[PDB]
Amino acid sequence: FVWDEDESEALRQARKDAELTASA
Amino acid sequence: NSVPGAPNRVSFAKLREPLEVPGLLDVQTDSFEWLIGSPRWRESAAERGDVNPVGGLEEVLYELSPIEDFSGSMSLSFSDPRFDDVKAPVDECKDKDMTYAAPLFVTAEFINNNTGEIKSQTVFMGDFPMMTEKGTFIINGTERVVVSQLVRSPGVYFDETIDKSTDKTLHSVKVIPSRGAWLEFDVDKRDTVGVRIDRKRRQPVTVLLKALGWTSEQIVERFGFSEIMRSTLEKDNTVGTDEALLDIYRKLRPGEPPTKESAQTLLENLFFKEKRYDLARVGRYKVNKKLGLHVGEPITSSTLTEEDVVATIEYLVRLHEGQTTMTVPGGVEVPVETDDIDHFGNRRLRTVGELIQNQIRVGMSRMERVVRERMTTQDVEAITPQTLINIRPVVAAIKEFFGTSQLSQFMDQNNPLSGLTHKRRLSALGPGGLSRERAGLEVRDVHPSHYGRMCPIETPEGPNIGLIGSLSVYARVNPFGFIETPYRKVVDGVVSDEIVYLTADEEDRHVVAQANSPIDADGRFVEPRVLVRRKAGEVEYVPSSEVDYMDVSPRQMVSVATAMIPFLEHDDANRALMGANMQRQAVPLVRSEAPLVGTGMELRAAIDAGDVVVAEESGVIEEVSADYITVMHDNGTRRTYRMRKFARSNHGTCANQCPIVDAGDRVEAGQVIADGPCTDDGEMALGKNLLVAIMPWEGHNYEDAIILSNRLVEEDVLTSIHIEEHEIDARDTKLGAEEITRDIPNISDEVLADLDERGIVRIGAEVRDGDILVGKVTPKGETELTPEERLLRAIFGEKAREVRDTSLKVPHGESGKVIGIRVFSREDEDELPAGVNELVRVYVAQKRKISDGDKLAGRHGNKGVIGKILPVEDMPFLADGTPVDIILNTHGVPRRMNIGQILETHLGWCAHSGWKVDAAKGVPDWAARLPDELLEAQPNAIVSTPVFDGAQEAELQGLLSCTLPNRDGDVLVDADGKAMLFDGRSGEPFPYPVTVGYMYIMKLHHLVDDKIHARSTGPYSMITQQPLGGKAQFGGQRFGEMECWAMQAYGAAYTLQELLTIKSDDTVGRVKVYEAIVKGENIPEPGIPESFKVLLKELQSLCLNVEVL
Repeated sequence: FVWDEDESEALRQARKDAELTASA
Repeated sequence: NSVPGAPNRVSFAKLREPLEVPGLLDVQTDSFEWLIGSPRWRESAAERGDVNPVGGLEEVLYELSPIEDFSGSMSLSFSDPRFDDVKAPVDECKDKDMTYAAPLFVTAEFINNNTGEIKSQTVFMGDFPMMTEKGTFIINGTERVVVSQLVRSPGVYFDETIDKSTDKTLHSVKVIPSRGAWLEFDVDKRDTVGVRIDRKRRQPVTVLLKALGWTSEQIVERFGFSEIMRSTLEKDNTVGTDEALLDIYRKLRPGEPPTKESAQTLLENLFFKEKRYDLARVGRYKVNKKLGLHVGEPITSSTLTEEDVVATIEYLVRLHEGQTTMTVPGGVEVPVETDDIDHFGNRRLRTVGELIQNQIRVGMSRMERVVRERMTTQDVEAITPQTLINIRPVVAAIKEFFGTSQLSQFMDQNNPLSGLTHKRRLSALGPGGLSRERAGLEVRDVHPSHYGRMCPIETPEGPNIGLIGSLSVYARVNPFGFIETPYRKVVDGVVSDEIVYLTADEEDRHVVAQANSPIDADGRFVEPRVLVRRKAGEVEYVPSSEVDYMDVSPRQMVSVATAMIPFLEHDDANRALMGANMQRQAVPLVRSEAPLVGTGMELRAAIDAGDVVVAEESGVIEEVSADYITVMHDNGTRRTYRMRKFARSNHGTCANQCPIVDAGDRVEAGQVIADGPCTDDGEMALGKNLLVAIMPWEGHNYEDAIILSNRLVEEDVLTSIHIEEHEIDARDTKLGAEEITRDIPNISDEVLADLDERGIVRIGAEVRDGDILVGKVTPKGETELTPEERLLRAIFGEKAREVRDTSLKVPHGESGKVIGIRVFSREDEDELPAGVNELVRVYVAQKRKISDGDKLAGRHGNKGVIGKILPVEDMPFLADGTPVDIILNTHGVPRRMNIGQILETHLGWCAHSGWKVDAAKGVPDWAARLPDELLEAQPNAIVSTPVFDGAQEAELQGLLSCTLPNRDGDVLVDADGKAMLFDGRSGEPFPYPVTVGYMYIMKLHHLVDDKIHARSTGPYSMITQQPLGGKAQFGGQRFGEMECWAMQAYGAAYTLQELLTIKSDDTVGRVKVYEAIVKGENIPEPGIPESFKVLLKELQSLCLNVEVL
């Protein structure tokens, strides 16, 4: 349970923005 | 004192000075002195410990060598870096604009692995700038200085924080090396750890620990005391080495297939591979010290060994448990506490040595990855050591540092002290450090550790307060970059003389005594208790048994520029700071008279400033002349000194120099021979002593204004010299080549009565505003003249020409003789920039008198412009007929808390008249202490008053009742120190006695001739039609925003629009108004400007149809 925080909430946005940029 | 031929300046001090001031310029020379590696530093850092020394360059090569390619079939090695002798001496290098350097040679050797060769070849690395004897560098003829830089030192920093949600204590750590990776060991609001190495979101301590090769049992064994990590191990969810090693690798990349490389190669290529992660020789020391590692060891390495890490880990857990001490197997027990980032024990000073070493390294890291790349694709067995060494990148990097680097600054030299204090400066801003807008007001505040290392008084007033400071007097730079300070260790209340330089770290642990304590002839603290400075920084009070150290003397906190203010302990910090900052701005006068009452730092800061020609070896004068001197040493060979006369400084002042000895005088090593710009008899003299009164005179000195007497103008008492340098160049253009010639297009014949037959003016010509200095002419090209002009040339029988009259004319408001003329030419081997056939420079001198508008200032930060200069006959004159020289106002003294400037005014009178204590039967109570042999002093006698140990409020009052009469026995200044002035204008005497004295004031470099500007119509920028100016261009004033707000608040629409339209941009408006003015018609009413028929086009370019309705 050493999962820190905000890793999922940040990665989902990073991946979404990367997908958008690749869509461009 | 301790100087062969210094003047006799009586002192008011009471204590001794066990240690004498160091080599103020040491921080630059003895600091450089380590990249070259001269034997001087060899012995210096070989006699005081330092088992094995290695120069600055050697420490780079020995980290570069041996060059090894990935094939492992050959190797290159460097060694033995040595320097030849300089090519051209300083003076010549300063004249011909060539950089002052010397050749660098490094023995290089290549060896093959197949069979191997022993090819050794001395490779010429290039030119290397050397440090002059004064501590400055000469680059392209300009004298520049490198400024040390404050930077937090690589190592381990702990800290603690409080969360607002639950309000607990969370203790974080961090390990910051030079050129590596960061791994904070956070401790969240909840548990358990913050292992988030290299800033990847987190990790659990048991992951990295186990991945280091640790069984899950050893963790609970060592780190179980210390149970908070139990939860970390429980919730780690990973069992085994690779089971979490590949997880670390995931969090690192992420998103890649785990392997055996991604598991062990990475970890062994981020902390234990000493080529990508290496904490400099300092960090390897601050870590051992902080933790209790090999500290007793000659240890030399840069790999973050596993052990250290584990230690800090438990350290962290021990902190957020509540404890004081910490120990480790085989390690010396250390105390546990959160470190402070601003404490001067964690903030090192990269001097001029490490900055050059860093540039050399960054260059090698370009010249290195050019051999191993041309080492495989070359003809093997056909390569020689020199065939691989492409040195050029290194010389390019060096030249790119000494230029365009924001830490190599033009030596600010308008007087000796400004030059001396430009060195010794430490700026926390610049490359590799924090910025000026991204650093909160925490690095600016003064820390209780600055005492003895950085002066708190001296600092700029602009947006740099605290970011740029200056070293202290007695301080000294450690071998790593930490600033030391000397203390005297007292053992059992017996003050000894064992001086010991303490750093900032090992000072808090001990107890420091006070400078002025009642020692009784042995070193015993007469009284039972003593003031102290305990670890934390507070000012406690203790018995005379715990005191182990004591300052060597007061004024340790004070810098050099500050240690020259008399009665500093009577001025406020603001005014003292302004006074310390307004001395490096003074100008060198023509007479350079010494100050009547100063401190001991006058004589000992001029001989070190490097502008006083100091006799080298004790000899005897043989011949002197305004140009040079010759000394005949006792052993044959003589030595001739060449003093520089009327040389221009960097800011336009005069660098004059004149001998102070006769043709028979005997001189000893160290004695002064030639005065300097602001020196007098070999000691700082920045201004003149003037008779000053403290009354307000009929409103001419109102709110800091000052009035003077004409005597200061008639008798050249504040006349200064200024030398400006104009320059022009003749290049090759598209139509041809510009020619500097006497011939010129349509021009008179009275504007050529001073140019020599070949253009440039003749030395000695009294030029003025608008005249011509260099005759230049450029090809016109080709055009077509309208009728009116062709019918005009025909009349005057002067066929047109194809040249433009673009000469070099003196700017506005500048005059004075022409001193020197320098000329370089491409046709004469005089190297110059690309596309430049000739380049001429002309020096113009000018003697400026004092004039209303020129700023003045005393030592105590009091300043003001000169508002009125009364004739010598209407000025409050003493009962004898002597007119006061300056008349300062009263209302400025009280509310600024600088009553210091009053005390020296009183004393200034005493030392001018001369006293004799009437104690011919018994020394009066007031003056039974201070010195002996100071109970009488001949009139016009020099004195001194150290910063925090000088005269006393109860001593002046005793020295003010003995003010021997001038010529006829008549005391002019009564006991209180006030005379009875007569009003020179009305005739009758003033009804109340006025304070008068002798004050030492200086003329600052803010003359009106520099500030005064104006512009009727000049040049305009081409892209944006707003006015624009330069050297000889007016420039145009800036009507900002708040001015427009004020204009609108007045309701003045026409004035605002005029300032916005027909004075900035509207090209069809400026000319149409100028024509009207010159013709005498009415100024056309301002319509809608033409800058509105461009917004419509810029919009329509977006398919926006905007129509005016």
